[PDB]
Formats: sequence, structure tokens, C-alpha cells
Amino acid sequence: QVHRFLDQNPGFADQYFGRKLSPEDVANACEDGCPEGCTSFRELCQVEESAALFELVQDMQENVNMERVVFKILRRLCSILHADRCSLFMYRQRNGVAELATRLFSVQPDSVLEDCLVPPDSEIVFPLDIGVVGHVAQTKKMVNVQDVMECPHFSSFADELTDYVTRNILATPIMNGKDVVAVIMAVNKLDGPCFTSEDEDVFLKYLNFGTLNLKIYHLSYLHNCETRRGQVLLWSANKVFEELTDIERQFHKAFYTVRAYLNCDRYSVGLLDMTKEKEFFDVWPVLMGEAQAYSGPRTPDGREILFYKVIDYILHGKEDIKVIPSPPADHWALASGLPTYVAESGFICNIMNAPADEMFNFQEGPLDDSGWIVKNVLSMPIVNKKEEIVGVATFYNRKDGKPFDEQDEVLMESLTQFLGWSVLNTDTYDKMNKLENRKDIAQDMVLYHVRCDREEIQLILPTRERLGKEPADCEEDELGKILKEVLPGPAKFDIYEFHFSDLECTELELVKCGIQMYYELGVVRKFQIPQEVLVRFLFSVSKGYRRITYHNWRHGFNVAQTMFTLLMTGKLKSYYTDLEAFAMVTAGLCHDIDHRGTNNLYQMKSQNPLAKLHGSSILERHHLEFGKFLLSEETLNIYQNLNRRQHEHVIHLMDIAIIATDLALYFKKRTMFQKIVDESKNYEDRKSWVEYLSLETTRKEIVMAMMMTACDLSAITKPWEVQSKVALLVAAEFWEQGDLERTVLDQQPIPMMDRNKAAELPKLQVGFIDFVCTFVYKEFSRFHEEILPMFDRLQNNRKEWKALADEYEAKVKALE
Amino acid sequence: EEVEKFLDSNVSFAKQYYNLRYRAKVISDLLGPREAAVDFSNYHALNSVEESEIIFDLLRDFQDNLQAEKCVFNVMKKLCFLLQADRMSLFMYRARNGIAELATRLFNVHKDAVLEECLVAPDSEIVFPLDMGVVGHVALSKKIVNVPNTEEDEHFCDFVDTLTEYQTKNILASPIMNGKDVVAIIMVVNKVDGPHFTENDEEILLKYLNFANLIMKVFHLSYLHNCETRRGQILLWSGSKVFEELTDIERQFHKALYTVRAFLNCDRYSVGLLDMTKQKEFFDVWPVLMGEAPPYAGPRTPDGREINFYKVIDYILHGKEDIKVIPNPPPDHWALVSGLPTYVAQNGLICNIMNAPSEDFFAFQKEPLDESGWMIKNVLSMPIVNKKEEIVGVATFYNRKDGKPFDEMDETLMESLTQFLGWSVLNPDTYELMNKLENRKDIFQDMVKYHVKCDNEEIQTILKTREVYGKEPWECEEEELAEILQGELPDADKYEINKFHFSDLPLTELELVKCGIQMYYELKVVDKFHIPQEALVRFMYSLSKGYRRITYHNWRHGFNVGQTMFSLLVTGKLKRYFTDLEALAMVTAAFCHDIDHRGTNNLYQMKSQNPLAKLHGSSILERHHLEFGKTLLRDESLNIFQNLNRRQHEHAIHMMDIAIIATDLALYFKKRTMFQKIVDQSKTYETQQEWTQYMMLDQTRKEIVMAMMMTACDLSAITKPWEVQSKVALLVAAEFWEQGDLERTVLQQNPIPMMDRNKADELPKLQVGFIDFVCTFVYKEFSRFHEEITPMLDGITNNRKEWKALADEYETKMKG
Amino acid sequence: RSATRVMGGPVTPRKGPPKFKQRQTRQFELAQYGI
Amino acid sequence: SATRVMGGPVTPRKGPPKFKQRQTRQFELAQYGI
Ligand SMILES: Nc1nc2c(ncn2[C@@H]2O[C@@H]3COP(=O)(O)O[C@H]3[C@H]2O)c(=O)[nH]1
Ligand SMILES: Nc1nc2c(ncn2[C@@H]2O[C@@H]3COP(=O)(O)O[C@H]3[C@H]2O)c(=O)[nH]1
Ligand SMILES: Nc1nc2c(ncn2[C@@H]2O[C@@H]3COP(=O)(O)O[C@H]3[C@H]2O)c(=O)[nH]1
Ligand SMILES: Nc1nc2c(ncn2[C@@H]2O[C@@H]3COP(=O)(O)O[C@H]3[C@H]2O)c(=O)[nH]1
Ligand SMILES: [Mg+2]
Ligand SMILES: [Mg+2]
Ligand SMILES: [Zn+2]
Repeated sequence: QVHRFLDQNPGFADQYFGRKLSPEDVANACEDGCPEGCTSFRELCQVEESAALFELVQDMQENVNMERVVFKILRRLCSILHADRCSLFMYRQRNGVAELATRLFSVQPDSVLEDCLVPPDSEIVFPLDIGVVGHVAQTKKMVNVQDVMECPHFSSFADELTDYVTRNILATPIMNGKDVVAVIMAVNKLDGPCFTSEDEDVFLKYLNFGTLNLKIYHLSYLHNCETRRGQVLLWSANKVFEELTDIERQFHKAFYTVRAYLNCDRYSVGLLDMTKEKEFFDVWPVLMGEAQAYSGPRTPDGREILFYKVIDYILHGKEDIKVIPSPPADHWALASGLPTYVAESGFICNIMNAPADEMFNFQEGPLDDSGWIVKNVLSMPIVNKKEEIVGVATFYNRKDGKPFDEQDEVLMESLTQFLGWSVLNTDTYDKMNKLENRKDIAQDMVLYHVRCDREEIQLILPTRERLGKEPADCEEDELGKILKEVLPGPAKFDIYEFHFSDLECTELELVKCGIQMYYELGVVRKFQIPQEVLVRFLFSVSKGYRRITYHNWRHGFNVAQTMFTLLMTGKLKSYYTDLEAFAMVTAGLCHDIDHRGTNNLYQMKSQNPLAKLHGSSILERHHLEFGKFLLSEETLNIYQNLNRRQHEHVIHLMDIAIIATDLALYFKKRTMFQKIVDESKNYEDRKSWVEYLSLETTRKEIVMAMMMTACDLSAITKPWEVQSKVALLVAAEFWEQGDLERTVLDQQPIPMMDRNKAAELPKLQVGFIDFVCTFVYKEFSRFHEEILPMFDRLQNNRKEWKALADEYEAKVKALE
Repeated sequence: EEVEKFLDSNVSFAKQYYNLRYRAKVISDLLGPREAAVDFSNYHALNSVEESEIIFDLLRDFQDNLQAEKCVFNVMKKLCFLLQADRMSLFMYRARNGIAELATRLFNVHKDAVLEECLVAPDSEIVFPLDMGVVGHVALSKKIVNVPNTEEDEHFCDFVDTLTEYQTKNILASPIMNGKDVVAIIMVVNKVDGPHFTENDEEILLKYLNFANLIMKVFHLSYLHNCETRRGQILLWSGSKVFEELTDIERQFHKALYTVRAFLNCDRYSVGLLDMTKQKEFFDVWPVLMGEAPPYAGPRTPDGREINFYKVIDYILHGKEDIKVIPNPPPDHWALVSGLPTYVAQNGLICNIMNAPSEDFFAFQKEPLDESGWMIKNVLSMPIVNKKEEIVGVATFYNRKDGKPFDEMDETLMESLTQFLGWSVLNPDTYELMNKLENRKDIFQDMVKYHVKCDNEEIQTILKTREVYGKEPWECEEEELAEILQGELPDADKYEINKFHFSDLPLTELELVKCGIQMYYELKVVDKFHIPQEALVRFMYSLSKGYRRITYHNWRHGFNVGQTMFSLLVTGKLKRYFTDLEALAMVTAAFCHDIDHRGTNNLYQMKSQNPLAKLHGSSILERHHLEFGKTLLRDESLNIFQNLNRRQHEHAIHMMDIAIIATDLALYFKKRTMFQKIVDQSKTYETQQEWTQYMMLDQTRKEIVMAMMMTACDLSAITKPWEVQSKVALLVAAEFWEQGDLERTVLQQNPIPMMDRNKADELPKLQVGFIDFVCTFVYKEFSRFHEEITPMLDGITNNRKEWKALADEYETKMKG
Repeated sequence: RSATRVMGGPVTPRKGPPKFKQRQTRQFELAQYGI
Repeated sequence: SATRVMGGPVTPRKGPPKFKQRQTRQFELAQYGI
């Protein structure tokens, strides 16, 4: 009524209101004596605002609800600023470009939450540069527009859509640590032509509480999103590192596991091919003209686009995950064409309001009987370390209903990025399978070229003539009758003597003599060894040995025969069971199996694959590995009619004996055998010593280890007419290695391995006798008095070699 | 002036006018910096005006730069004045190793205090367990606790009271709530005037706790969000460094921990790797059992192995980055001297240490370890778990950067990193496994190469250099080898080498080998490409040895196909379209097409799941023969292409690959209509010269023609005279019967009638069907292409007539 | 009904070819005898 | 200082140290051979 007079007289109004008003009030007003706080109404408005703000603070304290608290602030701010309405514009980031969408629109001092809350399907999303709301967010600074008609950045799209007119706009972003959360805006000043300076000063200061709510709401959203990202990376790593699997199994496990944190109604993963080039018989129809060249989409790597398998995850309603090999182009996931486009370009695609999209043919309506309509889509490529796309992951219909924002974009991108690097595990898995298959093929090729065939076994075991049947069909009694007639007797060749010579027998007779050795030990009967298998195994070992100068099949029977002689003629069997003797003689056969002709040192220097695989005792472990592999074959397994405990004991015994042949290992443990033989003199008689020694396991293993060494160097203990020739074979093999070292390794060989210093051989033999063979046979002769012929013969051979070295030394001095 | 009466008559209009034109101004003044206007020097009851001023003062502190410590301190002073108290304190809630703790942050807060006199440094905090104390009672109860008298309280303790020389009579506390998990506790120590704190004082506390909760909630959310972001970044970068490549555990753990050095936020940390040697070799354990050395007595892992930190990597971050790797660290090392990493390996428990020098269990250094005064205060040591629960390392994290002791958030952040590192041991485990597998494969490939290679003694059967010149083959000159070869090799005209009716029945395998070198000489590819004659002879003998001794697909079949190709290229004048190098590769391809044939077709390889089937997918044996042939040619001593150009070698290898892969029938059957068009083009062309010129350029036409030549040479047994075809068909039938028997024995599948041994009398009918099905099309079209191939067509027709007669005789016999 | 007077779609006042995010590539005496 | 503690954090009850347990609970042609 009289408002115009009061406006025309600001001084009178200030003076009148500054008067102290009576104790009487209007309505309640929480009058705890507050009529005169330097103004009649100042306390009344202070009390009302303090009470109103306190209620807002209580709302923030429990069950944080930004929409309601901001609504109350905006509703109160509408009366404060006299703006016809207020609004809230949330900030979102999609595809790397910022957008702003409405959450609370056209709030009035007499409005309610239901009439102001904007559902996600009714959002007016505003890019950063198509409105004043965009200009405020881009500048990160408040904007006060007195009249909007002349505003360069204004767009009438929103006010024409809602049938409204705007004249003055206030807006400021709600920053949170340099990041924009939202921008509250008030429009249409109802009282004045525009918004004054004091009106705007209130807008900044009164909005601190609204800033706090959005700061709390933003932090809670960020905290929850980062928590979910940490879980998916942790769960994916757990499933990826579970084992080595192909792409399909590894990707299926990871995506299925993290289905809880994704918050997507549906998502499908399509796997791309990796065939870089087609084979020739597929190129011929294209080049000749029988078929047309492929002209469809291609990867950035220049690869044909073909999803050979699409995995479908359905999380809305019922969980019925499907895997579709060779999916058709009519598949609901691939029909839209977005998974295709992502693979062509390698982009990250975020789609809001999918039915309104134009480039991608998204389905018009429901997909299945459940009436599920695709609304928001997010697709990214799965790229490995070599910058190649191996698949496309596409997520649909965020569970909350809001479009896929930046936080969801980085959550799924991290999952795909981690899984992309995990492709190296699949590539390693494929390579390992290829290596294993290639090794098995090579092993089979080894076995055939080494195993005795059907026609070769007839030389030792003729059954097609005596009986007319193949050996696999003859009974064991018949086979023994054939062998007993064919095999040489114990007296035909002196296999029982320390002076046995193998230079007057053919290789076939050596194999036969080997079979005779097993028969004399009695191991054929008690262990029920298949006689056909025994012959086949012995021939296979003979073929397994190479055709080199010294480390040939002949060395491997002489060591075996010497071990047989030691057990039976040296009477060292008293400490060993028949089974232990059975394994001990066999280790003599495989003592130098597949020896390449070069010592252990040459393997390391030449960097053979043997050196990398073993490291210590390179060749000795190689012989054990090859011998056990040869024994693992069914047709060559003499250790087949044995108990599991017995078979393991035989294998374990073979491991020590084979590796004990290494001279480096012998030199470090020969003192232990010196202690053991000294303990023999402590005892009274051999009977007591036999009883004590036959029970101790480590002591028996130590003696057997140097029993390998004694048999290994047994060639020296042979008579001089044999040692002289064998030493030449040993020297020739070492010269062959010496020539090899000079050729490829380009290293000067030692005088022992040098062909030029061949005249020094007698001196080297004497030094080697006085270094290694002296200890082994001296202690064994002291240990067992039956080994004395091995020691006397060595001394005679040392005397013969000493004379030759002296004669060579005299010739050199005479020449000098 | 009369309007003043109007305003007084209706004060509601005056209030509305003020709410219109002065409320914004008043709120702006209140929300300005300003200060509290309440007299804090008395204890009068708080008026609603004073209540509003206090509330506005608290809301003033609500800014973007929300310093939690300062803002809580102010409301603590306001609570002091409101509650009439003497002092209050605030304790943060920290979670050590499972057991929660309460540590002070704001202490001794009175109405006339400042932040500097109340803020508590991390080294001045008073940690409190949950069990003891009124504060511990508050946190456990999760509700407000009022203590009218400390003497009667059952949880009151005098530890701080003695420590601070203060006496507490009345304790009033309340835990700050952020959801359910407690964040801080604010408590009061005394009442200035009054027996205790009344219910009105309690109501004030919960009323004013809203601001404290809001300030504390923001701080807690920010800390949690930052910790989750750090965890996510740690996991992502660690995954990137793990999946960079496949390496050992030392290099892998180095990369991941060095990369996350910024996110870790630790001044120092060191990781010690445990040795994985579970079991020691026999020679290493002999002295222990023999008494030479005493057994191990030191710390032992839960798995039973000795604790041996063989390699420790330490990271120094407080000053200059000094990352160091210490192989075989001594116990004097700063990380292991305390014994905490040793203890963790013993047990396997996550350990958080606060004030390590004050600890007595471990001998932590109590002196500055660095020249700058760096001193160990907080330590966190955790295991690396591993998939098999076998601890592979111990990660120890030293002093935190901010100075606060390690809490549950840092425990979880490092726990995720250690769990991920323990999961990422499959890669180092696979790295060693793949290396060992590759070495074993190389060893066995060397074995097969030696077993198939012709040795130096066998080559003298052809290249008799020793009996002619006395030198080794590798020493003789090129001319000398030719003269020996010229005398030794057979004559092409005498043996009918370039004929279509060549029979290998009256020739030995060595003679067939000698024939092939003669074919190579006749093709004039030896002088043109300067092929080493010694390698050429050795290559053919190695092929002969590599060919298996199985019934049909033996070396004789390999030579006959090559003989057929040579006879084609020479007699049928099919070399006009092919270069000399192409002729050289084609004959070699024909010779090597069936190298190392197991004797079973492709179907048996798939059905039996042979390692060839797993490796090769489409053409099992044909790819294997190509692979083995290329491996044979790769050998230096067997390479006949060593003198070819890089382009020339690649062209020959590609052409050989085409031929050998096309040798199969499945590819031939599909790509045979193309051959029908090729001969049709020849007939369309007028004279042979233009057509020959066209073929001399076009490559896809030549390659298809070559495949037809291969599939015609492979089936060339059918076109040989009846005396030869009668025997070869029996060999083919015998091989198929062997494969059928193998199928029936191994796979329990009924063999097909072609492969059935029982249906041996149906062989003529099957041969007639095979002739009408496969060979007829090839030999009819080849005869049309070249008139010189007519004798081939005559041969197949006669053989088909004989087989038809035999089939008719068998049918007549079965008719009855 | 909604106060924004739009149903069934987050209507965008921008009409143009959509832009899609690029992938992040920010590295995110014994020796005498050969023994 | 306010808490009268200069050296380091102090605990009222001092016994043998306690350590957390490791987290493990969460994780015609066919006739012829072809
Ligand atoms: N009807 C109505 N329109 C608004 C409201 N708030 C903002 N707008 C309008 O939405 C528009 C978005 O872009 P502008 O900021 O340039 O200008 C704005 C205003 O014209 C509101 O509360 N009600
Ligand atoms: N100098 C010399 N060394 C030998 C002799 N006999 C064996 N060796 C060496 O001793 C080693 C042990 O047995 P090996 O056959 O494995 O290889 C042998 C050779 O290296 C020999 O008579 N003279
Ligand atoms: N001197 C002093 N002592 C306090 C303060 N706050 C808490 N305390 C004391 O620290 C103690 C912790 O255990 P109690 O809760 O049983 O009792 C408490 C009080 O006695 C403070 O601000 N100043
Ligand atoms: N039924 C039948 N098949 C043959 C005959 N000759 C060759 N084949 C088949 O044709 C194939 C040609 O390639 P292969 O030599 O590897 O194996 C051969 C055999 O499988 C034959 O005389 N009769
Ligand atoms: Mg050896
Ligand atoms: Mg073949
Ligand atoms: Zn063939």
C-alpha cells in the first residue's frame, strides 16, 4: 500500500526500523528478549535465519541428501534474492568434453521436491559453450548478467523449450579443489530491473552451505567410485594370475568376477581375430578371380574385422551369461555397429540417449521379452602392449539410470587397460604350448632313431626263424630258451675278470655280453624282467651311444663290465642287495650315454643349451636325464615289474651313481671314502664289517660313488697291451676337442688337449695316474684285498708310461 | 510522517518489508568475516541473540579451504564457553594391527587458548587402546558417556592425569559419527561451577556436535578418497610394470616397486627375497649326515626351508634417490639388523611398528642411520604371500612422509600391493619354465639332427676321397670332388632316369641316393648356383637316413616322387615355365615331401591327439615334413642353398613350402578346378610360344600348376607299368592295414574298409574307385596340357583296366 | 510431469558429429685336466 | 607441549607386541582317408 513512499525515503525507513521495538512480537519468533539488536527487526531475522540454517545443518549431519538440502537453500534463497525461480545445473564429463545437466529446475518459494527434481530422462544437458551456464563453468568464475538479450553466450533453447522468458541471470560454479561440481543459477529478478551488487554478495556468501553439501556429495561419489576401481583391479589381477589360459577363458573369468562393481544392466565383449596374413591357398581365389577381395571395415593395424566370439553378460533380471562362437551380424550387441566402429577407429565411445542416436542403428524398441531398451552405451577397445586391438568391450544401461560420466569412463577404461596388458600371459601360454608340442615331437624323433626296431632285435633274439612268431607274442619260457642257446656262456668271454678286453669282440657281442651280465646277477628271475624288453633296452643303449672315438658304446660296457667284475670278483656285493646291484650295473651302461665328445668345460664355454639347462655337472646330469627318459619308454622299461618303493629306490640310486662319475664331485668327497675305509681296520673281521656296512645307507652310497669312479678309470688298470691303445683313444678325443676349441672358440687349448704336443702324452698320463687313479685303487685295495690286481697293474702301467716320458724327455735334452 | 502510524498498526507489513529490503543486507553482514559479539568473559545464560551469533560464527568457518584442525578447534572453544568447562580434548581413531587405538590431536583446549598450544605433534600424541579408559569406553559403546564422578567410574584411569599433573572429576564425551565407523572422540575434563554436567549440558553437546561432525566428515571423506586413489594408481602402475615383459623375480619386483615410489609415501623401504631351494642335492647333504658339518639351527620358514635373504633391494627416498641392490646381504645390513624381516619370514604376519626405538622385541637402531639425522620411527613389514602360500619375500616400509604412524588405510594400501606382487610370481615362474623347455627342445633337436645327419664315415661310401686322394672330403678341392663324383655317379641314359617308367626295384638304397645327385647334376643347377658338392652328397644321404624305415612311406617312395618330378621337368618339357632355381627347389621339395612319415595319415593324428595335431592345425603331416626339411636344410653342413642370394633363398624356400604343403589331397581337391581353367587358357592361346611367355611371367598360375605337378608325382605309382604297380599297391595296402590295426588297438574305433585288414580282397575295387576319383582327373588334364605326358595317361588306363579285371574276378568269386 | 517440460530423453541443444575420447598412452692342477 | 610428551608416542599398557593376520579369506572323400 505505502511501499512506494518507503522506497522513496530510505533515510526515514532506516531511522524508523532502527528504533527499539516493544517487548511484544508478532508470532513466536523465539523471543528470548530480542527486540533491540541495534534494530527493531535485526534480531528477529537473525533468529529466523539461524534457526533455518541450523535445520539445514542437521539435515547434512545424517543421511546426506544433497537434492533436499540444496532445494531448501534455493527455496530460501529465492525469497532472499527475489528471483522468480532458482535452478541447479550439475557438472558431468563425457568423452572428454564437459556437459551440464539440470537436476533441480524452477524452484519457487512455494514449491516442493517432487515438482523440482529432474529425472535423468528429462535432463537439459548443456555443453560448455552454448549458454551462460556453459560460460560460467568454462570461466570457473561467477557471472552477473543484468540483461541477457545482449549476452553473447546466451542461448534461448532452454527457456523456449519450457515456455519461459529470462531477463537477468546470476550463476556461479561450485568448485571443489579446482574441480567444478555444479553451478547454481537464479533468474528473473522479480523486483528490480536486474541483480544489484548487494544481491550478488549474498549469493556468494549464502551459497557456502550449499557449497559444503555439494562438496560432501562430490567427495562421497568420488570416494565410492575410487573404491570400486580398486576392487576391479584387485579382482582382475587375482583371476588373471590364477593360471595360464587363452584369451577367451582369461577374459571371461575377469569380466564375470567384477560384475558386481560394474553397475551395468548388460555388457558384451567381442573378441577380434589375430590372423595377420592369409595362407597361399586362400589368396589364390582372390588373385585368380574366383572370389572377391574383402572390402569391409579394417583395424588401424590393417587387419580384417571379424568378431569370432562374443561373450554376453546379462545382469538385469536373470543371470544367463552366454558365449556365442562366430556370432552373426544380427546379434543384438553387434547390430548397433558401435562395437564395429570402435574396432575400426580405436576410440572410446560414450552414448547418451541411444534411441535418439543417428550414426549407429540402435534398436527402435525392446530387445527381449522383458522390454529392456538400450539408453546409455559405453564402448572401449582392449589393446595389448603392442598397440593392437584384440577385442571390444561394450557396456549398456548403467544401473543407476544416469548416463555414463567420467568416473564410470575411467573405471571401465582401467579394467580394459589392465586386461589388455594381460594378453601377454595368453601369448606366453600359446608359446609355451608350441614349445612343449615341438619338444615332444623331437623326443619322439629321438626315440625312433635310438630304440631298437622290429628287424634289428632279430640279430640277438631270432624268433621269426626258430619259432616263426614276432617276439611280442612268444612266451617268456620260449624266449629264455632262445637266449640261453644264443647268449655266450660265462666262460666264452672273461666277463668275471679284471683284465677283460673289448677289442676282440664285435659290438653285437658286447650287447650280448651285457645281457649275460644281467643273467649272472640273478636279477632277471627275481625281478621278473621281460626278457624281450631287456634285449630291446640293451640294444637301444648301444644305439644311444654315439660313434665317437673314445666315448662310444665300448666305453659304457667296459665301465659296466668292470662294475660287474667289482661286485662279483671283488666281493663288494656283500654290502649291496641284488636290487642295488641291478641298478648299479645299469648306471654303468648309461654312464656316458649320448656323450657329444666334449668335456663339461667346453659345454659352458661354447654356451650349449646343455649349459643353460643344468649349470653344474652339465653332461653327467644330461646322461642321467637321457637314460631315465630311455627307461621311461614302455618297450625299454626293465624297471617295470617292480614295486613303487623299489622303482623309486632304483631311480634314486641311478641318480647318485651317474652324477658321481663327475671327477669334480669325486675330488671333493674322496676324503669321506678315506674315512670309511679307515673304519674297516677298526673292526675285527670282515663278517662284522659286512654286517655294519650293509645297513648304513649314506656310507654305502659314498662307497658306491667312488665305485663309479674306479670303474670309470678302469682302463688304466687293464694290462699294458690294452691301456696303451685306450690311452690313444682318450688322447685322440681330447685332441678333437682341442681342434674344435681352436676353430670356433678361438682359444688356445691346454697342453693336455693340444694336438701339437702329442709327444707329451706319456708325461700327462703319469701325472694323471699320480693325481687321480692313485688314490682310488690304493684305498680299494686296502678296503678289499681282492682289488689288489687292479692296483698292481696300475703301478706297472705307471712304470711303462714313466719310461716313455723319460725317453721323450731324454730325446728333447739330446736335441737341445 | 503519518505513515509511521501505518507501519505500527500492522507490524506484519513491516516484517515483510524488512524481509524484502534488509534481510539480504543483514545476512551479508553476518556471513562476512566479522567476529563473535558474545561476551566470553562471563557465565551468563546464552540468549537467542547470543545463540544466533555463535551459530553464525560457526557457519562462518565453513569455507572451501576447510582446515579441519582449525575449525574443530574453534567449535571446541565455543563448547568450552557454552558448557562452562575447564578444558577439553579430541582423540583421533587410528587402527593398528587389528587392535584399534585412540591418539590425541587437540589437547588442553580452554577458552583462552590458541591452535599452537593445543595442536599435538605426531611424536606428542597419547595413543590409547580401546579396552582401557573412559574414551575407550566411549568408542566401544559408540554412544555418549557421561561421568558424574571419575572415582566411581570403572573405566577411569590416571595415566594421563599423572602424565599431565591434572585431576579430572567429571568426564563428558561423545564419539563423532561418520556412518558407523568412529572417526574422533571429543571429551570434557571438568566442570567449572557445578557438581557435574547436567542433561541440559548434554543436550548442548549433541546440538553443537553437528558442526564438528560436518567438519570431521569432510576431512575423513577427503582422506579416504585420496587413499583409494593412491591404491588404484599403485595397482595400475604395478600391473603395467609386471606386464611390460617376462623376466625373473628380481627384475620384476625392482620395476613395480620403483615405479610406485611416488604413491608409496615412505622415506625408505627395503625388500628381501627368500631363497626357494627346498631340497639340497645328495652331495651337499652328505657332510651333514656324516658329521663333517653341523645341521642348520637358525630361523626356518613355515614351509620348512631355511630363511636365507639371498638378495635385498633397498630404496632411499628422504634425500637423494639411492636405490641399491645388495647380493647376499650380511646381517649387519640396516634392513635386516633389526630382525623384523627375519621374524616376518618365520611367521608371516603383517607388522606395524609405532616408535620402533622404544620397542624391545626387535633391536631397532636408536641412533641416526643417515648423516642428516634420519632416524627410524615407524616401520611396516609384510610378506609377499605367493600363490602357494610360500613366502618369497618380505617388504618393509619405513618412516612415513607426513610423520604420522602407519594406520589401517596405509596397511590396506600396502596390503593390496603386496598381494598383487605375490600374485605376480607366475610370470617369473613361467620365465624359468619356458627357458628350460626351450633349452630341452634345442638339445633334443640337436640329437635328432645328429641322428639323421650323415656322419664323416658314411659319406665315404659315395665321395671316396680317402681311397683316391687320402684327404677328408672337407679338404679336397671342388674340382677333385667333381672328378670322384663323375666316376662314381650312374649314367642317366643307362638307368632311364628321365623316363616315365623308371623302376627302383633292382636298385639299392645307396644307388638311389647316388641317382639323386646325378639328377641334380643333369638339371645343371650345381654349376649355376655353385652348390657345394660335398654338402649336396651329404644332404641326400641325410634325407635317406631321415626317411623312416616304415613299409610304404620310406626313402624309396621319397626318391620315386622326386624321380617323377625330374622326369616331368625333363621329358614332358614342363621346365619351359620354370626357372632353374624353381626347378632346383621343386625337385628338393619332391624329395622332402614325405620326410619322417610316421606311417599314419592326418586323421589318425587328429584322433590320437598326437603332438603334431596340437602344433599343426590344418595339414598335420604335410607341415611337419616341410618343417623337418627346412630344419635339415638349415644345417650348415647340409645346406645346399648356402651359395644362393637372399632373394634367391627366400624364393626357393617359399616355393618349397607351397609344394610340400600342397602335397596333400584335401588342398588339391578344392584347388583343382583352377587347373581346369589354366589348361583351358593354354588351349585358347594359339601357339605354344605366347602361352609359354604368359606362364613365364604369371606367378599364381605357375604355383597352381606346381601343386598339380606335386599331386601327380605323389600318385605316380599308379601310372607305372603293371609289374611295378602291382607291388607298390600291396605296400600301400599293407601300410593302411597297419594304420587300421593301430586305430583298432589304440582308439577303439572301427577302421574304414579301405584301411581294414580283414577286407584285403576288396583292394582292386578300392584302387578302381581311387583311380576314377583322383588320378584320372590329374593325368587326363596333364596329357591335354602337354602331349609328352601321354604315356602317363596310357599307364593309368592300363592299370585301371587290370584292377577292374581283378575286381570283376573277385565279384564273380563272391557271387556264390 | 516434469517442470523442465521434456520427457523420454536428455535433449541436447548441440547438433553435430559426436566426439569420442582418445585412448590414454601415457605408460599408465685341476684346471690342467679340464676340471 | 600440551601433552607434556616430547620424545615419542606413549602407550599406557606395554606388553608383547601384537601383529595382524595375513589376509587370505577374500581371495566318398571320407572313405579314401580324407
Ligand atoms: N523456466 C526456467 N528457465 C531457466 C531456469 N534457470 C535457467 N533457465 C534457463 O536455462 C537456460 C540455460 O542456458 P543460460 O544459462 O544461457 O540461460 C538459462 C536460462 O535462460 C529456471 O529456473 N526456470
Ligand atoms: N688324462 C686322462 N683323462 C681320463 C682318462 N680316462 C678318463 N679320463 C678322464 O676322466 C674322466 C671321467 O670319465 P669320462 O668318460 O666322463 O671323461 C673322462 C675323461 O675326461 C685317461 O686315461 N687319461
Ligand atoms: N591434563 C589433561 N588431561 C586430559 C585431557 N583430556 C583427557 N584427559 C585425560 O586423559 C585421560 C584418558 O583416559 P580417561 O578417559 O579415563 O580420562 C582422561 C582424562 O583424565 C585434557 O585435555 N587435559
Ligand atoms: N586308396 C589308395 N590311396 C593311395 C594310393 N597311392 C597313394 N595313395 C594315397 O595318396 C596319397 C598321396 O600323398 P601320401 O603319399 O602322403 O599318401 C598317399 C596315400 O594316402 C593307392 O594306390 N590307393
Ligand atoms: Mg662322463
Ligand atoms: Mg604326404
Ligand atoms: Zn607321398
